Parts: sequence; C-alpha cells; structure tokens
Amino acid sequence: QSLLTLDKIFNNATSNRFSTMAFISSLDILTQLSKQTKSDYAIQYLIVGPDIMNKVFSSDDPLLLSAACRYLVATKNKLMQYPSTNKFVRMQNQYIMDLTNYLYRNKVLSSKSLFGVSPDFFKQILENLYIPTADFKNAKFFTITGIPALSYICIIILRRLETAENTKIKFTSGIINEETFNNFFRVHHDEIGQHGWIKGVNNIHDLRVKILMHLSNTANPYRDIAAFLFTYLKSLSKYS
Amino acid sequence: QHQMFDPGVADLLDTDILTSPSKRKRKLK
Repeated sequence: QSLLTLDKIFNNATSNRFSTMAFISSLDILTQLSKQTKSDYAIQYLIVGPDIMNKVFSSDDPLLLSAACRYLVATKNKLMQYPSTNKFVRMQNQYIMDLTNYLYRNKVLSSKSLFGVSPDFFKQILENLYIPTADFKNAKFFTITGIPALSYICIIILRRLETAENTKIKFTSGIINEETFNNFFRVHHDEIGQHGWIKGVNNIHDLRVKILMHLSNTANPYRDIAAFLFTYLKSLSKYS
Repeated sequence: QHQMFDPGVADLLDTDILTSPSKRKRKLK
C-alpha cells in the first residue's frame, strides 16, 4: 500500500488504472480479512495510516472511492466491539467525518480541516478561481454531484431515473448543483408542480437521496458509497 | 488582478511574461 500510493505512477494527472486495481484488490482483501472473528490479529494492521487514506480520498476514481468506503464500513463494523476511545478509533472517526464532509455535508469551510488541510487554503484556492455564475460558489461542487469521479455519474443516474418514470421533462443542464436545480424548477414550475418528473423529490437533498437509492440497486459497482452514506448519517439511517 | 502566485514566492518569479508578449518572444528566440 505504501508503494502503490507514491506519486510516480499513481497521480492525479498521469493516471494509472493498474495501480488503482492493485489498491482496490488490497482493500478487498482487507475487507475480507476484517470479517474473520476467529483470528486474533493485532488492531494496528488494519489501518494504513492517514497519509494513504486522505490521498486516496482525494483521488478521482469512483471504483477506488467505493472500495475505500467498503474498507471504512468493514473496519467500523469490526471496531464497534473495540473500545470507543483508542489510538485508531478516533483515526477512523476522522476518516469518516472528512469523507462525509467532502461527500454530502458541503460544510468544508466550517470544519477544522479537510484531509489534514485547513479550509483557509481550500478557500484561497477558490479565490482567483473564476466561475461564470456566482450564485452559490462555495457549495456548488463539494458534494456527491461535485466530486470529479461522481459528477457525471449522478447525471447518468438522474437521466436513467427520468427514463424509468417516463418523465416528459429532462434535466437540460449538464451539472447537478443547487443553482441549476433552482433554475430548473424556476423554468418549469407549473410542470414540476403537477406531474412529469421524479416523484417524491422537492429539494436538492431529496434529489441526492433519490440518486443514492438508485446507486444502492443491484446493477452498479458503486454499492459501497450508498451504504457508507446510509450508515454514518442519522438522516440517512432509515434508508438502509 | 489575477495574482496567480503567492506573495511569498512572487518576488523571485518573473511575472512580467504574461503582461508583455515581447518579453516572451525575446526569451524564446
């Protein structure tokens, strides 16, 4: 795991899906190892350090993020019988709070740090970073539809949900964010109000939940992100 | 003004290339 995550083969610019396959194979073996109760292995051999986990969280590979969520789900279900305050339990807590904040919460700037980086630098990157519309800039692209590996995936899922319900209205914008969602309801308010779109959804959060329902179906290799969001979120605990 | 660099490192970095294309053209040929 230490050799695979070095930025000589496995980068964010020069991609290498071979290294991702080796990494998700290692994560799969870790998940299958964490389910064996009869073996009294040491607790320190399931963590890989923070420096690997935050790096692979920053990586834009949807299968690798799914494997990371699977690893977190397995290691928490193993760590529940462990004491609630150890050297590595708070480490797993840091992992899940950073990943949930990066994935669903959109509260990165209010947090103490994200992936070991304080949000002042994260805001200063947003400064001098021009966006054509400044309606909602600091919360537009820090979510499940704002992840580089999961932006267009959510749009595919939304289009398949529109096709399944035979909706006459199609989401014309090619990005799912709060501004585009509000403009989409603004342009077709009377059509949305009666019929012709996804049922049971009235806000962007409900849209994300309805997307997470379709990612939990038995047709995608992205089961584990939906289970991760359904597990460590009290609002989403009822959708398990 | 698009200050691309940090002020701590912009002092030793020649930013004048972006303002003046003639400087770039004389630094190529």
